[PDB]
Amino acid sequence: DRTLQKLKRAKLDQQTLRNLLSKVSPSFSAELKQLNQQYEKLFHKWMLQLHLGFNIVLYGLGSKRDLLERFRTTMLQDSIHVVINGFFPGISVKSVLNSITEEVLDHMGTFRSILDQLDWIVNKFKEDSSLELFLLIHNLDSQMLRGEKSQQIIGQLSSLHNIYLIASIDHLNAPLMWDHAKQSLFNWLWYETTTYSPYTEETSYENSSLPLSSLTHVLRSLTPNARGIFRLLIKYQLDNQDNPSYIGLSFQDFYQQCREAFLVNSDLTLRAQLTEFRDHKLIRTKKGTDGVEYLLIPVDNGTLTDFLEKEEE
Amino acid sequence: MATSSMSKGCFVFKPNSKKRKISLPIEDYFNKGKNEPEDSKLRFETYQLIWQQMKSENERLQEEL
Amino acid sequence: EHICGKKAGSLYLSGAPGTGKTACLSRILQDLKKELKGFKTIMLNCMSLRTAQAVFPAIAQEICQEEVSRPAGKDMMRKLEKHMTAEKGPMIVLVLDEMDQLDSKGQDVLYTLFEWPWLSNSHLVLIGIANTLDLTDRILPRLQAREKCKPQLLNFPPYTRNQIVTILQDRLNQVSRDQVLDNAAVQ
Repeated sequence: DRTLQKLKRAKLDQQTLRNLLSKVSPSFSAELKQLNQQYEKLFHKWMLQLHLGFNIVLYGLGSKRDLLERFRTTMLQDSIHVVINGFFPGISVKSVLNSITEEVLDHMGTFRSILDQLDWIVNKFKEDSSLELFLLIHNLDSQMLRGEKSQQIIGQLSSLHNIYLIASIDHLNAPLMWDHAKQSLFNWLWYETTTYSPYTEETSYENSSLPLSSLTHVLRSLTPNARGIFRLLIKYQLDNQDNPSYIGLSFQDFYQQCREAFLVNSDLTLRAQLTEFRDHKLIRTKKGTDGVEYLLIPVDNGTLTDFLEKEEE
Repeated sequence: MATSSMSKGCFVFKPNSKKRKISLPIEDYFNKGKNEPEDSKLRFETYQLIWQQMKSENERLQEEL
Repeated sequence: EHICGKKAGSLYLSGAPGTGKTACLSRILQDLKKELKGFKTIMLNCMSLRTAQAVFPAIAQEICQEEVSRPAGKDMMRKLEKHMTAEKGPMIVLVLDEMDQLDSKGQDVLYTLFEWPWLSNSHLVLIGIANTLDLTDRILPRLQAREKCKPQLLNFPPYTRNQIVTILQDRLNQVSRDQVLDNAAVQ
């Protein structure tokens, strides 16, 4: 009902938990396999519509990326097909447009702005009527292409019937990324897909909490006098956490507490001990109106509560 | 898989390993099974005849009006 | 274990901020040359590289010692990783330094040097000499997210009186005839 102190299931794992996730539940596994083969009966149905300037829309449930991987190994062995799976924080519009230059068209990268490359690739596929290209783009609606400048680039390539676009939709706001001025080029053809399978690939961008090994390996390679200062500010933080107007301790009372607990001796040496803390994203200073530099720790409320239990040895 | 366990998304598959260069038509996939193969290609060649002639009427009707 | 067992991976050395451990790694590298003869070690000194780029072509001229080549402009991520995957060549050892200063707006240049000893033909050992400033939070986002890479982390605690006083006994008593200070001033 509060933070993370009532339940003992704290610190969510990232790689040490996939060992017990492989044992899935075979609840009616025979009915789930035949559901995937239901869409496999329409193998020779996609090429009868994509060659006329149409696209394939994938929506519904299940892993949308685990279904197109089987269709590529059945009829994509002699056709120019490019699969795009952009989900990690790094996929942009420059890693796709500049990838078909020195591989498909065999030309080194030397474009200038964004609009200079858009009108340069159209002349290569318009004068030639024998340059097919299948775009097996997975999860088109990622998280770094919500702007209107991302669909107008790919929308120009949809006007030609020699370019095949196959994308997947995994969001309830499908017509929110394209209006009537763009549907004339794509000409979306909706096809429901039922797979019923979890996702074990793109799960990385979501917020877990912070690794406890970072706060543990930082004090081992730290000076002995600096560890007593970090363990002193954590005690006064939880005791005053109930106060909603907690603005942080001042610098005058902090300098007096050092000599009371046999710590630092002067002022310039105390500021030198705070250099390895501000660079490790542990504490930071704020421009106070009273001319006093406040001291706070920008971490979670439940993280500091689990630090006093590991220092008992 | 081999196209998602890294930090890049540049994966292409160009048919260059094969020595021969063949072209697969579209009407060859209309008969996936026992569905008159001799008549499957006869109704597909008429599919474009009745479609390219109606488009010429749309551009003519829209222009004459 | 990597030179005998035909293994290769990554090794991130998070040294203490300013303790003078650059001479410790130089002692191990020169001892391996007199023991085994056949491998080559390429050094890295990116102190004159103020930008995040121009780092891969700086070390591309050392292919196989006697066999060198010449650049042609815009040719990275193609010929550098091709010769490393060759099993006929010796075990190349690459040294890394000040890796935190080679960051960018999206640290895209650090996503290709940490995945080479993990794909096909792993024949490269990563050794990074750098002090402790930040762990695996924004530099390498693959950790705590991907189950493919398994790096190793070794830290160095600050030397207290058990090592500073000890390092001075073998420093002055071995080269000088008589000490110039008392034992009370050393503590």
